[PDB]
Amino acid sequence: SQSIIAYTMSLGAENSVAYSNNSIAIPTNFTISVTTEILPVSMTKTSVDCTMYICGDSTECSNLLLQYGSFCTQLKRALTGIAVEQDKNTQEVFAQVKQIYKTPPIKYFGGFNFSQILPDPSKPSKRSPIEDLLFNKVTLADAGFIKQYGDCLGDIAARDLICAQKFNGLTVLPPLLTDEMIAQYTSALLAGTITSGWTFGAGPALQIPFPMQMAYRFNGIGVTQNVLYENQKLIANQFNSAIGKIQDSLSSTPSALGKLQDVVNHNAQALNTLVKQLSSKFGAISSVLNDILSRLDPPEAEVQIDRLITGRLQSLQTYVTQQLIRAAEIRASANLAATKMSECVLGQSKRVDFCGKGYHLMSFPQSAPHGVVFLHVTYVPAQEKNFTTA
Amino acid sequence: DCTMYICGDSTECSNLLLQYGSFCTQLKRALTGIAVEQDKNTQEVFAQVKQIYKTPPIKYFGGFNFSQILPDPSKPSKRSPIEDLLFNKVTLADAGFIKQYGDCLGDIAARDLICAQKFNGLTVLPPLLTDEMIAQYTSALLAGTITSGWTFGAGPALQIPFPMQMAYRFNGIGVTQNVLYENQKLIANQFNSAIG
Amino acid sequence: LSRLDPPEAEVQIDRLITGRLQSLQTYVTQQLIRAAEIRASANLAATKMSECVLGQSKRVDFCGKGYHLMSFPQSAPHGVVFLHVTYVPAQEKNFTTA
Amino acid sequence: LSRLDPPEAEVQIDRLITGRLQSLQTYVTQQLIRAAEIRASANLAATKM
Amino acid sequence: ETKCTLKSFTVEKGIYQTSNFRVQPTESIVRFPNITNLCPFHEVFNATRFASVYAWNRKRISNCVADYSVLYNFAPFFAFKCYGVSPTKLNDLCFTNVYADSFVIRGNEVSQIAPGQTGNIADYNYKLPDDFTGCVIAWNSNKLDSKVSGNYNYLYRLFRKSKLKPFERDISTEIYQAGNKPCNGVAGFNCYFPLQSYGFRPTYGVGHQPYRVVVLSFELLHAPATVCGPKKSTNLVKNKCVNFNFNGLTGTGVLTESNKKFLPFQQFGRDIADTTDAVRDPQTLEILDITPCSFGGVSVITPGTNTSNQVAVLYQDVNCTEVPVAIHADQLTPTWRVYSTGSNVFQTRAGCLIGAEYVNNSYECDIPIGAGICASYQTQ
Amino acid sequence: TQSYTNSFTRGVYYPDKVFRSSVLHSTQDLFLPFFSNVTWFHAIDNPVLPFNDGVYFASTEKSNGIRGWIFGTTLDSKTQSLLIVNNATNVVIKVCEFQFCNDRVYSSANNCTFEYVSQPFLMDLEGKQGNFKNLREFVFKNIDGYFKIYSKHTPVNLGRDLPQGFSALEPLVDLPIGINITRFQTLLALHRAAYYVGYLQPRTFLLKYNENGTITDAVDCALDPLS
Ligand SMILES: *[C@@H]1O[C@H](CO)[C@@H](O[C@@H]2O[C@H](CO)[C@@H](O)[C@H](O)[C@H]2NC(C)=O)[C@H](O)[C@H]1NC(C)=O
Ligand SMILES: *[C@@H]1O[C@H](CO)[C@@H](O[C@@H]2O[C@H](CO)[C@@H](O)[C@H](O)[C@H]2NC(C)=O)[C@H](O)[C@H]1NC(C)=O
Ligand SMILES: *[C@@H]1O[C@H](CO)[C@@H](O[C@@H]2O[C@H](CO)[C@@H](O)[C@H](O)[C@H]2NC(C)=O)[C@H](O)[C@H]1NC(C)=O
Ligand SMILES: *[C@@H]1O[C@H](CO)[C@@H](O)[C@H](O)[C@H]1NC(C)=O
Ligand SMILES: *[C@@H]1O[C@H](CO)[C@@H](O)[C@H](O)[C@H]1NC(C)=O
Ligand SMILES: *[C@@H]1O[C@H](CO)[C@@H](O)[C@H](O)[C@H]1NC(C)=O
Ligand SMILES: *[C@@H]1O[C@H](CO)[C@@H](O)[C@H](O)[C@H]1NC(C)=O
Ligand SMILES: *[C@@H]1O[C@H](CO)[C@@H](O)[C@H](O)[C@H]1NC(C)=O
Ligand SMILES: *[C@@H]1O[C@H](CO)[C@@H](O)[C@H](O)[C@H]1NC(C)=O
Ligand SMILES: *[C@@H]1O[C@H](CO)[C@@H](O)[C@H](O)[C@H]1NC(C)=O
Ligand SMILES: *[C@@H]1O[C@H](CO)[C@@H](O)[C@H](O)[C@H]1NC(C)=O
Ligand SMILES: *[C@@H]1O[C@H](CO)[C@@H](O)[C@H](O)[C@H]1NC(C)=O
Ligand SMILES: *[C@@H]1O[C@H](CO)[C@@H](O)[C@H](O)[C@H]1NC(C)=O
Ligand SMILES: *[C@@H]1O[C@H](CO)[C@@H](O)[C@H](O)[C@H]1NC(C)=O
Ligand SMILES: *[C@@H]1O[C@H](CO)[C@@H](O)[C@H](O)[C@H]1NC(C)=O
Ligand SMILES: *[C@@H]1O[C@H](CO)[C@@H](O)[C@H](O)[C@H]1NC(C)=O
Repeated sequence: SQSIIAYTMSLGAENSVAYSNNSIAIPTNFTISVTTEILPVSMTKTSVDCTMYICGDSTECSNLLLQYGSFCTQLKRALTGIAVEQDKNTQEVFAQVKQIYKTPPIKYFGGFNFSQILPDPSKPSKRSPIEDLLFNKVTLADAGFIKQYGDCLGDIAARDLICAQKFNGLTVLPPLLTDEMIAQYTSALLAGTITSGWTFGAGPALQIPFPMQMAYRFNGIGVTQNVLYENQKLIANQFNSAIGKIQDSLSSTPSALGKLQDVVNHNAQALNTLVKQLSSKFGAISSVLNDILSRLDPPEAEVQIDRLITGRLQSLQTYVTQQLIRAAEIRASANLAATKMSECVLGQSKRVDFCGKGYHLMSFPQSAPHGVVFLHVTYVPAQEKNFTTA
Repeated sequence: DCTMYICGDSTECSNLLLQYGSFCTQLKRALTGIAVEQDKNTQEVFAQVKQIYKTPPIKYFGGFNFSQILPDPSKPSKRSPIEDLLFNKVTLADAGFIKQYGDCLGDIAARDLICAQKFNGLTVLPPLLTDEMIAQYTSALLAGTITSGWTFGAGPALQIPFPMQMAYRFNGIGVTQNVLYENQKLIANQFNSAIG
Repeated sequence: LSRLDPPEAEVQIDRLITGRLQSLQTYVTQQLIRAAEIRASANLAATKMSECVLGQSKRVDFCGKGYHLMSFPQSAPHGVVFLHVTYVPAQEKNFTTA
Repeated sequence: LSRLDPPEAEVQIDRLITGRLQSLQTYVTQQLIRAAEIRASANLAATKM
Repeated sequence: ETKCTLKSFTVEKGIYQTSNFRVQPTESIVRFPNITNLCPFHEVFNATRFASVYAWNRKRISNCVADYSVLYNFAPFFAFKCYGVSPTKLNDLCFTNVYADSFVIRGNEVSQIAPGQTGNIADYNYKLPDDFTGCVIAWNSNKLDSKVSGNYNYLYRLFRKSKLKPFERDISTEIYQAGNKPCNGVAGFNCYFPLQSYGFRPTYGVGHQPYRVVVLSFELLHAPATVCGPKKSTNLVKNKCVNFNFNGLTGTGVLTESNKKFLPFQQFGRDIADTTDAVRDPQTLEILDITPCSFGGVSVITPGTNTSNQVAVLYQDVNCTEVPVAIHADQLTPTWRVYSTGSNVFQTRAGCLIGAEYVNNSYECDIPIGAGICASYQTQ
Repeated sequence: TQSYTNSFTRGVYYPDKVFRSSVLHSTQDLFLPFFSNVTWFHAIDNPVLPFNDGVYFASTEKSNGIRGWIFGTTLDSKTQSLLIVNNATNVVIKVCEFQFCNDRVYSSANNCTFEYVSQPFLMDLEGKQGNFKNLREFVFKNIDGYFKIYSKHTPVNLGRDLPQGFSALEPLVDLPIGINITRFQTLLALHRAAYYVGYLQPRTFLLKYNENGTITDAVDCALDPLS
């Protein structure tokens, strides 16, 4: 009853419009919709040691390696530049506000319920309910700030890949901004947009009641403000439902954060291949430096050691080149997120399809491991009726 | 293909090549990633509409003549007159979806570069979207902007006569709409010449 | 070349050649990557000149901080400098609203 | 292969292998760079559309 | 060291990665099996009846202490031509088994005893595998293996249907069938005896005189060792960084007891690096784990060199509250010993800092150390 | 008589003598293909089966019926031949030029200077009952001289056609006969469901190692597109 079938893909549904000389369709209702957008911002910082990777605890191999000039100062410089760029990437996205704002003790904003996005005091980390599912659905291989050394010897069982990488000179560095003061930046950004509108992104922050700010936001898309006040309560409900079902659609889906996991997977796979490449002969007697040294006299062991050196240098240069290309891609994707934060969050955007689908009203930021998540609140038309026009 | 490119139909060279580790799984992975990215590039540009729209049977839009851009039913490929002069002025070396193998042996004359590449392990893959359903996407995009304005990019499509849409477009740049209606015919001519 | 006969100087010369070719390929590759980065940064400057200078920009934080009014271009060695003139609010007072 | 015995044909075959591997790696690297450029130019077209 | 790494006499403000620190070994140990016999080479080289090439003689060598330097006075050989192992480095290895093959040939055929050869000896008489690991020893014997009337006591195979496989013997006296008529032992026209006599005379010039050949084949693989060179065995030390020479396998590290389950035919252990992980002691038969020496990265934090000469040192990702790597004399590679600064040691999530005191105020970040920690040059 | 049966996943041995744990090592060597045809014989004569690329031998005997095996070419007094005749307590592996027996398993020795003796290969146990029909598996190969033998006794089997599951083989001895082997034969006595034969082929396997250093599973790489 089950089989494999082949077909021709369909472009989509079919629809036809009723264009006529004097006929216009006008909507009579509306919907408030909340979508989500996920953007990578940074990648993992790594460092490599040539002497330990190429010539493990050997003096003859080191003396031979000194004869190749500066083919290892260059790799170190490239990796350091990549690491510093990664540190600078997260400063532009999040550090957009000079000050730190706080929410009032009493939280009543005309009916709108911001419980799912405001920080939770009960949790020790002071993170939103929505930014706890984002932090549990992405699993980092190495955080970096672990000081793991001291237990690789006592693993007893098959040592994990991390110890194998560490013993060969490949290490991972911790980010400068801990993922506890990034959440403080997000809280400051989000607490100054629901108590002051967009005024805090230009000059001093000026307070304003939330319903009047919403009236301004409607007026900015071509609908008069009296529409909001006469339909305030209803609109609030349509917002509260919209948030209520964005958590569930993330909590039960298999993998929605597929953009923020591919980075981790790629970096881990690259390091694993770099480690596995050590057990290759490259056309020599053996792949172990302490074996060809103990079976041949010094004059003719130099040829084999040279083969190993010239294989491993290329094996490492390929890695650094691919890292440079990936870093450039991540930098572009982080510049996009910085622009999106400046335009969608600290203001209202008139560009089509930039800040979500529909007519843009608001946006809220959240932080995820190595990335950012935008909640775009937009206005969609509804039930439409035919009319005759002149 | 590494094995055919480096060590042509040889076993000793293959046995030697096995000693270099994984220097060919990596190249294959890189090329596959590039190919998948190329397939994803054309989906973002064109697949912007969920549905497929169609033009009305009677084509009178207040004087504006869209003949040079709407699809041509007479042509088998259903392509615009302008989208043909662009498909004839660019000549692809290898389309990919040709299944060329079978005639490289019978070329008799000097074999073309394609056979020389093919015999050495370099191949070209065909795109997922044929250049016959891309034109359908373009037709859907273009047929929903002259019968509904910009409304179909936000929510449901809402029809509106073309002159009123043009009046809205003028009003959006700081010129009152009464300028259009009092100079409608003239404007239409200036459009028809501009396409012509 | 002056210490070995031609048959066995070729090995040493081949070593030198195969070292220097790699030494030069690394340079050209890094140059290509840097050139791509500079091209992106130049496209941004072209857009900024078209939008800030030849018009008024409504995008937030694009053409300087505040409410954009004007922009003036200047040329520097291998680069451009923008002077953004913006309008910032000032002394504010409380009021009761309905 | 048909002019030398197996022990000393391995050196020549190794030379050929190590030349062709580099000849192919250069190609894949340039392809990656060009693909990144095309991706940027396609993102621009998506925004423009 | 910072001024040395980047070639200048002046250093700008920042943090620089200089080098790594390692812990040096303090002792060396050697462990070889418990054997004392002296297995005979004098019964191979010193003989009278060296066998024919087509039926070559093979002898197997077992538990003994081999010494490949007392066999230089057994034959006028000028030198050993060796393929897998250098002849000099033969007294420091342990092999599972050794095989000695002896025969006698002509001079100009001596070049045929080598991997990947072809001829009348490497095809139908004696073949060596392409991956041979061992040595050959050939020397002239014209004084003994020659006669005025000829020496018709050595024979060699001349005709065979197919080439031999390596290390294969083919003693058989059949009648070759080279032609059409299936001869039944007549050995007449187009049917020859496969073995040819190999007569020798003292008058023949070099290259036509007998040469006595003996080849030694070793087994340099992973298995219990049986034939070893004459090196003494020291004691065993654990939980201390040392140099080890376990049965010809040399290295450095820390040796500790093991929980692994080596089977009786197992002898070594490996992780996914093609490097050894656990070793079985030759005289104790207990499993030992090998762990690399303590190492780490060192960074130097300095203000501008035109402001002050003071620095701070960051040890990257170490527990210096427990691993301060304080040494005496020669036990560690960076030899400056910046330690003993009093209450000026800090433990950061990115490692630990020596030479800077932690204040409990907050300032703008000047020099990024990491994990939300910065450092700066300030007044008191 | 004789018939054909399926081998399922059966006949995997340890490629080398290195301890490994929690890995997915892949080895190319002589192995018995998965889901192949093994010839099951009966006894109540004793055909001289061909030998090539090694042989996998399986038997399910009550106590003992099989003494040993004979190797060589033409099995006569003109070429050298092996003898692995077993004993109550020993093994008489030797290489010689035996002449015949046509039923001691030889008449005379012509040019014979090789012998070897060690512990017996066959080991059996019973839980005070003969229902513990232990299945004995052996693998023989002749790569570059150096006769390799692997073996394993699995007493957990009950036996109807062939066990279903997975198991491994451990080496016994390596020894330099240095002869040409083409034919094969079995030696078995009389009395007062077993003897399955299969052939090995050069194949690539991917083996999965346990946390205790044992081999738990293996996948062939020339059987299916999925494999
Ligand atoms: C516009 O749409 C909303 C939502 O669909 C309508 O509100 C619903 O009204 C019905 C009947 O009054 C109730 O049963 C639903 O519970 C309402 N939904 C919500 C979310 O409160 C609203 O009536 C529509 N407006 C018009 C003019 O039809
Ligand atoms: C704002 O939203 C929160 C979250 O949905 C509401 O809190 C929930 O209220 C329901 C109904 O009483 C309870 O069943 C849930 O257990 C509550 N969850 C949490 C996390 O408190 C809250 O009632 C809403 N209104 C406010 C805060 O005024
Ligand atoms: C719309 O434009 C088309 C294309 O220019 C016009 O069709 C042409 O009309 C001229 C004048 O009669 C002919 O000489 C051409 O041969 C026509 N070309 C084609 C391709 O049909 C058309 O008349 C214009 N007006 C409409 C369609 O109402
Ligand atoms: C619209 O008006 C034009 C011009 O009179 C006419 O040709 C066309 O048929 C009209 N449309 C419909 C649907 O009748
Ligand atoms: C580092 O030292 C602290 C303090 O003793 C200890 O709690 C922690 O477990 C240590 N970490 C490691 C990896 O040894
Ligand atoms: C408007 O009229 C057209 C033609 O009669 C019809 O197809 C369309 O459904 C109508 N619109 C609505 C909202 O009913
Ligand atoms: C492929 O087969 C079809 C059907 O016979 C034939 O028309 C076509 O010419 C073939 N193509 C090639 C390249 O041989
Ligand atoms: C407005 O009133 C609040 C509360 O009394 C006060 O904190 C704030 O400073 C006032 N604003 C100004 C500009 O004085
Ligand atoms: C073997 O050694 C003995 C004693 O040293 C000596 O008399 C004899 O000549 C030697 N044999 C040969 C063939 O050198
Ligand atoms: C073994 O004997 C067979 C049969 O005569 C023959 O085909 C084969 O070549 C022989 N093997 C060797 C290595 O000579
Ligand atoms: C080594 O052999 C000698 C002689 O039999 C014995 O006395 C000694 O105990 C042995 N040592 C070890 C460690 O087996
Ligand atoms: C100073 O910092 C220490 C560090 O934990 C803290 O215990 C102490 O309370 C702080 N004192 C003041 C006055 O800030
Ligand atoms: C075994 O041989 C029979 C023929 O007797 C054949 O039908 C069957 O397919 C073979 N088994 C396999 C697995 O190929
Ligand atoms: C079998 O073993 C016994 C004792 O081990 C011995 O006396 C007897 O000779 C052996 N027989 C054979 C045929 O090996
Ligand atoms: C085998 O032994 C017989 C008996 O003396 C002898 O004639 C023959 O030469 C021997 N053959 C070999 C190869 O030793
Ligand atoms: C390994 O052996 C231990 C006995 O110490 C046992 O508990 C464990 O289950 C074994 N591992 C597996 C995978 O069965």
